[PDB]
Amino acid sequence: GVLYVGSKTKEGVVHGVATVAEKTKEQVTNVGGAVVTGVTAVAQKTVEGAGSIAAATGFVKK
Amino acid sequence: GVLYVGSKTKEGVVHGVATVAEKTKEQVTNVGGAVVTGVTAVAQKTVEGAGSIAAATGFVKK
Amino acid sequence: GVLYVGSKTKEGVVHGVATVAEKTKEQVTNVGGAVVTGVTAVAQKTVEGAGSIAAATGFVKK
Amino acid sequence: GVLYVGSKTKEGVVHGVATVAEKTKEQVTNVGGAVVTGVTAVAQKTVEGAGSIAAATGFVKK
Amino acid sequence: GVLYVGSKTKEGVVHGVATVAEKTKEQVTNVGGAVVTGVTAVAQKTVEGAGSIAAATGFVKK
Amino acid sequence: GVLYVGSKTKEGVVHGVATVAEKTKEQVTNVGGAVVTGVTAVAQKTVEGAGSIAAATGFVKK
Repeated sequence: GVLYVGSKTKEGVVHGVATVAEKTKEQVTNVGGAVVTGVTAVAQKTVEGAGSIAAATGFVKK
Repeated sequence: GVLYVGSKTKEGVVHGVATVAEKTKEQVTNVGGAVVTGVTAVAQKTVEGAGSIAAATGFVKK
Repeated sequence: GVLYVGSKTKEGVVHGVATVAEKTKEQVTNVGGAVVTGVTAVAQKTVEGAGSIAAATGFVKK
Repeated sequence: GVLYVGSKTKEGVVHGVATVAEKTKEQVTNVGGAVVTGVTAVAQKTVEGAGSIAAATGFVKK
Repeated sequence: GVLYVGSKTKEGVVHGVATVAEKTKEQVTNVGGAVVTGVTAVAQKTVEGAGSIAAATGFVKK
Repeated sequence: GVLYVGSKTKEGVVHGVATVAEKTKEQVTNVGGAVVTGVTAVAQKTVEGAGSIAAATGFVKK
């Protein structure tokens, strides 16, 4: 298996994750896991096996 | 298996994930997993096996 | 198996995921999984095996 | 002469003058004079006498 | 002469003059004169007499 | 002559003059004169007499 990623760019602008909140009561932000951000973003074999990547969030209010 | 990704761009702008909220009570944001963002984004074999990638979110309100 | 992705662009603008909410009570946002965003986005063999990629969301209100 | 302006508003949004141009050769913009913009805009006796308010524009191309 | 301006607002947003240009050769912008912008904009007796308010623009190209 | 301006606001946002230019050859911006910008903008007797307020702009290209 051969993976060749040849990139040739010029004046690139990248915004990976942008969250905006305003005038709320409860604000819970959960960003993570395998978030890859770049100008040449490569992600090979993120999970290889019985492993697990999770970004769960819990909210309990009685 | 050969994967060749030849990219040649100029003045590129990329916005991966953008969330906007305003005038709410409860605001829960959950971004993650295998979010790949770029100008040349490549993702090969994200899950190879019995593994799992999850971005679940729970909201319980009595 | 050979996968050749030859891209040649100029002045490209990409918006992957954009959510907007306003004047709500409960706002739950769940973005994730294998979200690939770019100018040359390639995704080969996202799930290879018995694995699973999930972006579930739960909302319980009594 | 009595001029009574009683205003009672809530969450107002006003856009006075908005010009958009794209992919032209010559772009001349001329905004002015007595341009009044607000949430409670009042304009009394703009010209009182022999005076003059002008927003002229000239374009000569041989 | 009595001019009463009673304003009572809440969460107001005002944009007076907004110009946008893109991909042109010549770009001349001329904003001025008696441009009044606010949340409670009042303009009384802008010109009182033989005076003059001008926002002229000239463009000569041979 | 009585001019009463009673303003009572809350969380106000004002943008007086906003110009945007991109990818041009010649860019001439001329903003001025009697540009009044505020949350409670009042302009009384801008020109009283034989005077003059000008915001002219000249562009000569042979």
